[PDB]
Amino acid sequence: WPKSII
Amino acid sequence: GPIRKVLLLKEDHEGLGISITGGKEHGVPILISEIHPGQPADRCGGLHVGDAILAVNGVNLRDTKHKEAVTILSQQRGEIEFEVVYV
Repeated sequence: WPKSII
Repeated sequence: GPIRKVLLLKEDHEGLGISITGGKEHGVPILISEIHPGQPADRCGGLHVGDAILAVNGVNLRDTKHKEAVTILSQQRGEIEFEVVYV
C-alpha cells in the first residue's frame, strides 16, 4: 500500500 | 472499537503530523500508520496508529482513494474534527 506523510 | 470524535488544533505552518496508508483502490480504509512525535496529531491526544479515518470536518473518507484523502486532509486548517475508529 501507499504511504503519505501529511 | 467505538467510533470516536476527536478535535485537532493545527497551526498554518504545520502538517497534521500523521502518515496514512490505505484507500478505496486498495480495499481498505484510510488508516493512520504513524503519529509523528510532537506534531498536531500527537499533541491532540486522541489519534493513534491503527485508527481508520472515517471523516474529517464532516467529509466522509470511507470510500475515498488514497490521493483523494491526501488532498482533503491537507486542505483542512485550524480546529479540525476527526471521526475515527480503531479496529
